[PDB]
Amino acid sequence: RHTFVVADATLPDCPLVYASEGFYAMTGYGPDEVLGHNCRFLQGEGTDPKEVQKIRDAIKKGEACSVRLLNYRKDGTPFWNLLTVTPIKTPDGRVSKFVGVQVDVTS
Ligand SMILES: *[C@@]12=NC3=[C]C([C])=C([C])[C]=C3N([C][C]([O])[C]([O])[C]([O])[C]OP([O])([O])=O)C1=NC(=O)[N]C2=O
Repeated sequence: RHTFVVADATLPDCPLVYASEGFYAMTGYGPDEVLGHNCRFLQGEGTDPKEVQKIRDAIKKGEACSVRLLNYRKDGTPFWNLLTVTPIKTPDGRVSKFVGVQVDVTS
């Protein structure tokens, strides 16, 4: 199982512009509270700041990244998210969108 989202790299904070049907179902949020916002709303006090830093750098460098984060649902309950980010580039070498595949690997 996996979910899928899209971020807009032309905007400075990479706001999500499209989320799959499982993303809203897995996390507990709805489009009205997801679109236009950075994905970071899923994090909490248990999220490893070293792992978050890896995604922050790969987004600035415009390269791919894969991390294991402790994300939280809308009801505060935790789940473990195997996140993979991939830069989508235009022909001129510039990054237009970031794409994310989230897998709930809490087992
Ligand atoms: C999040 N998924 C997700 C999907 C995409 C396509 C991108 C680009 C990022 C994420 N994040 C990370 C978040 O947007 C942000 O980049 C990081 O928090 C690091 O930057 P900051 O400014 O916060 O230091 C995802 N983060 C999650 O926790 N869960 C995901 O599903």
